[PDB]
Amino acid sequence: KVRPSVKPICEKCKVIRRKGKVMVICENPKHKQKQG
Amino acid sequence: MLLPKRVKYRREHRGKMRGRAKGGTEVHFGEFGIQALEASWITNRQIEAARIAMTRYMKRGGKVWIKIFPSKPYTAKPLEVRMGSGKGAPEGWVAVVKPGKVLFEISGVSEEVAREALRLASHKLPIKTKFVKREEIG
Amino acid sequence: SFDGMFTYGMTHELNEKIMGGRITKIHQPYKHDVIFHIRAKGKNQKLLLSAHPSYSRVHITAQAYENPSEPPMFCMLLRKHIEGGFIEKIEQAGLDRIMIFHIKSRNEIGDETVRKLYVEIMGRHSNIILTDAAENVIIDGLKHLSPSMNSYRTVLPGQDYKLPPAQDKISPLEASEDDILRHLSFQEGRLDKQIVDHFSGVSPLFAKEAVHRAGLANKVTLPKALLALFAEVKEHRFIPNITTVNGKEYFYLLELTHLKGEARRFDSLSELLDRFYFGKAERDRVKQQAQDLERFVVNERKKNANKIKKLEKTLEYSENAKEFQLYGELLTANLYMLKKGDKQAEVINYYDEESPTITIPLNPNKTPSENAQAYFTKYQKAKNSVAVVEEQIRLAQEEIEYFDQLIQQLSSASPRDISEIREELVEGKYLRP
Amino acid sequence: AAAAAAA
RNA sequence: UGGGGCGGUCGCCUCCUAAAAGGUAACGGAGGCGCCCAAAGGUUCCCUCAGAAUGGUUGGAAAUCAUUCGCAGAGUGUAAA
RNA sequence: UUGGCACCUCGAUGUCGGCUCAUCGCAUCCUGGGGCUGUAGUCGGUCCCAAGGGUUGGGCUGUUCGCCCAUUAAAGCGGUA
RNA sequence: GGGGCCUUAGCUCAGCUGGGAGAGCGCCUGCUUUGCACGCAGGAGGUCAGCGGUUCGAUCCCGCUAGGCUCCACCA
Repeated sequence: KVRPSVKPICEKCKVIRRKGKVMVICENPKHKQKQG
Repeated sequence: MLLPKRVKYRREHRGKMRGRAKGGTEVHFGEFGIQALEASWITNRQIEAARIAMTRYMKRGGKVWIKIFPSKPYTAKPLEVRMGSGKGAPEGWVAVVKPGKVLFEISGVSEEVAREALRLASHKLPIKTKFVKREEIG
Repeated sequence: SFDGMFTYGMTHELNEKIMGGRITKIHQPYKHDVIFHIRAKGKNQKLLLSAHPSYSRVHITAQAYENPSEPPMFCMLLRKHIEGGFIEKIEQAGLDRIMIFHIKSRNEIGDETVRKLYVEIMGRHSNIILTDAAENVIIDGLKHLSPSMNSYRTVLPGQDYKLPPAQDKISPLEASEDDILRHLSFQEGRLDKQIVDHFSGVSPLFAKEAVHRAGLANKVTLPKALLALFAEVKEHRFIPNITTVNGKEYFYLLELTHLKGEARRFDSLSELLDRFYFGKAERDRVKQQAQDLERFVVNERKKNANKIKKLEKTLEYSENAKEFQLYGELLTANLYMLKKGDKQAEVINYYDEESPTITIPLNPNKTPSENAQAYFTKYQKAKNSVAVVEEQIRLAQEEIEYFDQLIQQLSSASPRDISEIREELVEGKYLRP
Repeated sequence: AAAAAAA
């Protein structure tokens, strides 16, 4: 999901900054968030 | 939903919002509160939305002190008419809020419950907000 | 009740009491009751013309019908057209329940034009219609009827009168000692109903009284009774009384030999209709409660008995779902055995062979564990049903005991006992305050 | 109006 | 006259807008006046208002009367300062 | 789009709908490549990257629009007085 | 675009400015009626169009829905 409010949904979510873009990766694929 | 049931005049000037808060700057009823950082008119609909958003998440706890009151009315001319020909009818009520003013006051709950309730209130308000607490020098 | 014979006696009494006279005041205090203030010879009279759906009557009342409210438009047209005039004669249209009032009323412009006021007492088809007695068009009616609703005999202002339908009978009075029997044709025993639908204007009460005066009903032990009762009706030999057996009342102009219990002898029909009845109200209350309450209690008892039988059906479905849980637990390890029914699947060793006996439906299915899990859920619902349906059976027998008691207490007793039963019920339960 | 009907 | 029309207004007085002299606009926001009083005018001599409580018989929250607390919460013909 | 103002034109800036010819931007209708799906497969839903190409014949009404008939991979929104 | 009142029993629709949803018509049950489809009582319907706030109870108070019927929109 692409939203400008990338936030950790659960405790397993990890905030990363690939390619100058704030992203959240997680073991659950529904929690994958990107902005920009 | 808050409005005065009687006013001296139904149409008033819009005023100016220069300077800091004249009063209501320090938290002195509850333990935690919201301090305003920017100045804009706060509609009583927004006040009601923030109050329900705090009260729902604080289903068990103390009461909410609403430090602001929408005493100033604003007039709204009807749509699709020419300019002038008299001032329009009053539509709603707003509260003139200056930076530094305390908006809502909470006591009788935990720290994180109060912080999350104030965050949920602040996401309904049109101004930048911050978390403040009582200081005891004193 | 009510009938052409009682109508004939009423016309005779009104001809005896109010002949000529002057109608000083016309009042309509209720929706169906019309009061005529007749100033006849001697003192004043109060004639009542009632067109109630169940309590319609014509008699000279004596009590004060209070609350004179703002009069409706039929009463105003009656005061415009009838007041100030005289009554010529009161006669009956044959033997049917039709009352004809001949009003010699002066018109409002000064001249005289006779008016005919028609009073029909047919229960729920009762009406009061005034005509101008020359063209016989309806000036006004007490109940206004449309060309669609009650298409025959339309009652509108200005429309021509149509006159009530013919019942296709013979005149019962001064008929013949032979005509009366050459047409009833008794074959299998519908005697009272044959008298009702073969004679003009006769109530079933007079038929049931006549079949008791005949004694043993035969070919000749019946027409002499009818001629004897018609001779009692004629020559004006009426004996008005009130008779009842239990609570609900009856009235007639002749003494009743059948259906005994009370006598309450009267003098004239005016005091008879004044005493019975006013009009309903207590009699209409015990009419609206009596059979409806016991019907409701008996129907609810039948509901509760059917409920107990269908709860015992669920009590057998309990053991059926216990067998289903056994068969699901049989399936659960399964398919140890083949899918089909997974019957008798057990491990020979290192198994706790429950090996319960089971009835084997074919074993489902696409989702092999959720079928056994569905069986196990049905079992949990079954045991919760074992609790709740036993509670409902207990409540249903309590309700049947209370309703059988209510049937007993309605099937007669006291009056004062019924009063305090009402009191106790309303106490039982608080109940907004 | 503004009808182009020049003659 | 935020085109003209339709609506509304046209003279005088009071407040705000008016930015701590005066003045200052808009089809800006609020109201009144086209009078009244032979006295409510002039002079002289006296006095101080409205509301709360207590007590009172017809007085109950209030008709009329005594007391305190009363720098004006009254009145000043008519309306704002 | 409907509006607001009246800056340009009243010694003229022709105004709707159609026909002909087009061009441009994606906030993409299809086709192409993907993520998440409460995506079993077909068909789907939502959100990305993508303008290369194509995006219909009628009945009604001056009509744009709209409704209906029959198709289609789809019968996309707008700007260019 | 601007304003009004409702949206409640299969139907017509009350309910007074918050004190606990009802009348008429429809459908059944029982009584009664000699007879002409003329009478009586007793039952069910409603989340009061819908949604969450207030207070001890909300058709009533409030916003936004969703409708109906209101009563008009001077132009090129």
